[PDB]
Amino acid sequence: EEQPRLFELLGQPGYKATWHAMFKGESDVPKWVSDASGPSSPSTSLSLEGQPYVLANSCKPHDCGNNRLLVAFRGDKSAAYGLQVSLPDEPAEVMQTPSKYATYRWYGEPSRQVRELLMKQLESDPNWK
Amino acid sequence: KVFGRCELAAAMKRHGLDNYRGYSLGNWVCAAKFESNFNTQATNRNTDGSTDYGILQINSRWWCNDGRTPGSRNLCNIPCSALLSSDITASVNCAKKIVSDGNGMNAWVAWRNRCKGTDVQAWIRGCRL
Repeated sequence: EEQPRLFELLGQPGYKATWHAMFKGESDVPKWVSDASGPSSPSTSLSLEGQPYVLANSCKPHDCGNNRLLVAFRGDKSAAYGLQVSLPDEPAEVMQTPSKYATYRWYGEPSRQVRELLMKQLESDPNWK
Repeated sequence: KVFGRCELAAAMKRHGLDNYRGYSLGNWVCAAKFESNFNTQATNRNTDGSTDYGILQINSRWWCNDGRTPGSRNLCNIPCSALLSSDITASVNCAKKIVSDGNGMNAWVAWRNRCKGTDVQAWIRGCRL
């Protein structure tokens, strides 16, 4: 069986809670992000500085490539952190130099280490040059 | 599995999607990017109450069966899980049925609104297929 996807993780009280808290503070949160909408593939497990994390993903319905969300849930359901990545609809140089046109938004006040973790996950995309 | 842009273009070509129903290979790659960011394991709980599966986000209300969608017609005669494979054969076969159903690629609202009428060759330009 596949690891749980974003919506399935949010079905558990613990994760739903850390998820809600994650938005405490930020404003103008996109609706698709807020409601955890869109395509999502099975989450993955990883450890950072001795702490287990569960990494989930989602993207905007029908505009998946240019609008993605990566979420790092602390294993001890103590907190969650997110990274929203926006790309422009310029299928030219953006297609080969994504990072050069990408806009990033952080949720949950992630530490430098957690930020590194999330960026590395984004960069794992075969097409992220 | 998250396909590389050219990697997918090549796979779709091998499966005879290039020029299928009058649609050039670029159209298919463009659609897949907006719909799933080339992720074979992505699933989305759509606005119609069913679930979209795979690289081309094919729904469980009309095309595949997941056993959880009332009134399912399974027009592709396949389980939705087959649409999550690293091997895109099942997704291409169903896509061919969808595009031959009478409305071409307009069946994919993402293609209709984001790919139709654009320089779709741009999605394969540089792959040297």
